[PDB]
Amino acid sequence: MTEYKLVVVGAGGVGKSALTIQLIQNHFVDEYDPTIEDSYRKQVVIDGETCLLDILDTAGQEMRDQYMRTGEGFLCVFAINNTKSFEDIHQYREQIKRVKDSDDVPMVLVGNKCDLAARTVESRQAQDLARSYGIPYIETSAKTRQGVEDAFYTLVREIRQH
Ligand SMILES: Nc1nc2c(ncn2[C@@H]2O[C@H](COP(=O)(O)OP(=O)(O)NP(=O)(O)O)[C@@H](O)[C@H]2O)c(=O)[nH]1
Ligand SMILES: [Mg+2]
Repeated sequence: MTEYKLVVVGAGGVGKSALTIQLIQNHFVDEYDPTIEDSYRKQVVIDGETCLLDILDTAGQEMRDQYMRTGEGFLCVFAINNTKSFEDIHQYREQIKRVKDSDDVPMVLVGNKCDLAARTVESRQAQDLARSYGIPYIETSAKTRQGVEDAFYTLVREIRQH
């Protein structure tokens, strides 16, 4: 069946793992557990198509080129309460473009932790950025599960149209 190789990237502690686990195991992980590199394979049906989501959950800690080269689509995540994580996004996109020799790579910008009230990054800020990249912007919360499937499925549809 069709396999979609997705890679979740972004600064440390933004919730890359929490988002993935919610999608796969349907539960919110609320504990300190820094990732080195984990992969999740799940059979799913998206828009009537039977497919295998091969998800690579990466480390935020400063091996990148290797996984960016084989990835078909990327979920670039930042936390809406961490301005630095938002600014780091540029670095990730640039590295992905460089590795894939492409100006356009299936990508989705994800603003996570939208359940928190202490927001420091305005949605409009992220939307403008997303628009300049030419990619979708989706706000999520691994805690409430809002936008989770949305983020992942949109990335799949983006790969389908590339
Ligand atoms: N309130 C709230 N907390 C969240 C959300 N997503 C993740 N967190 C919390 O943020 C912390 C870090 O999440 P984690 O998934 O481990 O982040 P990471 O980006 O995967 N970290 P690392 O890059 O080191 O691997 C955890 O305490 C987790 O519960 C969210 O949507 N809302
Ligand atoms: Mg992690």
